Amino acid sequence: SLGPQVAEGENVFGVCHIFASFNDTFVHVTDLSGKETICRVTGGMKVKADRDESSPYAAMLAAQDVAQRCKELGITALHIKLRATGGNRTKTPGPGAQSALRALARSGMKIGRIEDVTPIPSDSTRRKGGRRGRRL
Amino acid sequence: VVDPFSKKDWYDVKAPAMFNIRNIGKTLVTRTQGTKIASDGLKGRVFEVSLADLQNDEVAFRKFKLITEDVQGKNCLTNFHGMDLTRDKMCSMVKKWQTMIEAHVDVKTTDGYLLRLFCVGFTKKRNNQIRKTSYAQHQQVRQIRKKMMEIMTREVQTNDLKEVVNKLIPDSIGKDIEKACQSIYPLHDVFVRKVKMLKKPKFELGKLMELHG
Amino acid sequence: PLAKDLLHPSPEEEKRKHKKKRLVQSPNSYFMDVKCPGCYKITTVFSHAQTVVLCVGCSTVLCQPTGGKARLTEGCSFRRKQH
Amino acid sequence: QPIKLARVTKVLGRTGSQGQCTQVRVEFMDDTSRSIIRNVKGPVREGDVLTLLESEREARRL
Amino acid sequence: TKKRRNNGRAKKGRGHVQPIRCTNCACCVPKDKAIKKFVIRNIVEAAAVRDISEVSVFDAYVLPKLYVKLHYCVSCAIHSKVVRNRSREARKDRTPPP
Amino acid sequence: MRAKWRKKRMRRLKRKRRKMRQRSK
RNA sequence: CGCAAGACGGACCAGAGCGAAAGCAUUUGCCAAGAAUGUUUUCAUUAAUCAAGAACGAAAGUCGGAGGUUCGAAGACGAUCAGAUACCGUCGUAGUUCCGACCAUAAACGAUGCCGACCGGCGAUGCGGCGGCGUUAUUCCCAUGACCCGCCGGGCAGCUUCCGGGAAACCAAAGUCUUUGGGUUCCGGGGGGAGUAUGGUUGCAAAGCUGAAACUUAAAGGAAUUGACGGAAGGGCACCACC
Repeated sequence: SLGPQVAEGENVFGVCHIFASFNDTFVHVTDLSGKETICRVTGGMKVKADRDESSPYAAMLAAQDVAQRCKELGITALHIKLRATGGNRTKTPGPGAQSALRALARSGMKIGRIEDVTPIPSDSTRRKGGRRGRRL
Repeated sequence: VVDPFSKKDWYDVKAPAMFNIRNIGKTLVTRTQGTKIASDGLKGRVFEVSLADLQNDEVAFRKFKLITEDVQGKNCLTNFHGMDLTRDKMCSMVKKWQTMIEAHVDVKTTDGYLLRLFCVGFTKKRNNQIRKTSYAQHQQVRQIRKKMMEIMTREVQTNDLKEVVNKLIPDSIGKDIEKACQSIYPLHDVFVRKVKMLKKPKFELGKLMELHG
Repeated sequence: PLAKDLLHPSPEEEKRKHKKKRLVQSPNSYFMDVKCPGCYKITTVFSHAQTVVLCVGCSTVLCQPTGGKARLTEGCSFRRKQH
Repeated sequence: QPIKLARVTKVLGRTGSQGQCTQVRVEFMDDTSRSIIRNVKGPVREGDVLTLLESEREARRL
Repeated sequence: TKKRRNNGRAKKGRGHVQPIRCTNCACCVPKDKAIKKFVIRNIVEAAAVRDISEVSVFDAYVLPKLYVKLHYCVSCAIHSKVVRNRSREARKDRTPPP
Repeated sequence: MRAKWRKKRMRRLKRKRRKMRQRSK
């Protein structure tokens, strides 16, 4: 809880992890390497209704709560690493990607370089479902 | 009941002196309570820092991967581990109606830092080319690929761990690959897209202090 | 069209057809006199050579073949036989 | 925040589920060059001034 | 009766093309058979990009795009209204409308 | 009845018809 | 952050190719073909289709060995439900994987045997070979790629047409068929009964090939048209709709 940098014109970088799955949303700000973390809050830690965990409101509370916690130590800027469901499953981010990223853009938590960290299979194994898949 | 943030050593991270831009970004280490040491809890960090936070002012699609290796105190001497391209760039390049050519060369440097270089190259629909296809033959692609390999073998054997990373930020491997494969199929969007570390040798402290001063 | 001259068509129409599908079957090949810088004498070479031609006394190498018509070396100039 | 007063210069159509909200081109009384597209309730005509609360929001175009 | 000239697909001299799975379901639909879409799209669409330029530390950093090649099965393509039934002459139009 | 599951029911019963000819060997 | 595991080979990847069909997509190598093409080289009818007879033949299944990370028949449980030994979820057995044998069946479909001839047009493309200005490529000029205009050969499909056909949908093949004969193989004879019974035969088994009859019945069906209908898509109208 003690940053050694002047408050005039110095900007300390960090990294964030917006894991926008289709049944949950993780905002996870860590160190540059990512090997040690700072704070992490989910759709469930904020909201107690199971269907709207991945919702763009339960995702808005995630980035608001980290920028409430992260400012107590003194990380200025965040590098964005957007994860999807990933693997053999769908590569689209959930409905809590463009709200959680927008929510710490309402804090003014400064933005580094942006990339996809979607764990995509180069040539995939068999997907869970079946020959005919998910029948409805 | 108690805050576990009482014990976070925010050590400043050094980029090597062979590059212009110094600052990287600060990283907490769990303080030396009990046994585990600040040198011990810092020497397993791998730092994803992009091109334009290491080299003066150039393109904004390329990145690099530096480890911690030497812990003097408050200056984290980063050694070159890996290179990986932004997948906004990767996915944008690999479009339809062209021949993507990869070639991976597992080749050893002068000092025992064995890398794995990944070439990538794409066929150009020419200026007055009306044909929609822009495909090669198989024995054109193997001739490109064998020469694509042959140039990445050259820029590892010939020189040290120093003057190959002054060839990772420029096109000082990929341009000769682009130049010397003009005579087979004129390929345009041609990089080397990844480096991977496999065999890190015995750490020499005397070596890295020139790379950090 | 109705009235086409399959009896007496033009040379520009007959020669834009396959060697087997003309008015009469006649080939797309010839014999040419490949002269060399080594010796001065003349060897009559078939156009679609698909082989090697060699000079007298190991003076030079003439031809190095390809799929259809054969190459000649930069110097190996050809003088075509008409008969 | 500022409470701004953007003048209606054009009415771009009718939107909403039950068709009530008016997609409107509102010109700010501050800057007569900078403008947004804004959805408006109630009967709006050409030549009136809304009372906006923030201009961070910007209505979608169809 | 034979509804389409091609058999709802785009192989004519193969006999077997390996199936790539559906995205909405996980139906094993063949490669040529699948309705394929390739998405080229900003990671923040239009409303959020208004803000993030002020939080971007760098001199007017243009965003990365997000690249998804979707593989739709035919029951999924028409569920999400990607593709659509057409009149007996309108079927044969292979021209993608912008 | 589906022509596949008619074919399967004729098979299960052919396995049964054979079992009521096997006991006389 | 690394370690181990064995699956799989994205995007590139096409109405692109190759293979007898099945099938075949990670780079480096090797063994043995193969078409297409080019050929003023040879052989000289050696051929086309073919009962008996054979090789290969997705998947599943069987048997013995090795490996089982992902997956998922059976089984278990949670819901949904009147009930779901169902759809949905969580585990999960054989299976999925490799080697060695069996098995010989698929909507194995292009639901269209194969060799040959003939009869419209055009844009494309794939491979080979030719001919034809220039552009860039190693410049150090040429050989030559990458483009480029066309041509020809064969293949993959396309597009158009009162060639003609056809019950039509459609098809340069399903055309040249009452104006009926180019050759040759298999095969159909109202619907069911039934690919059932039986014998024969192969298989470790599952089952495969061959394959009836009694009795039964006025239709089963193909294509197209109009309507009605849809828990299909899209466009309207209304304060017996809504705002």
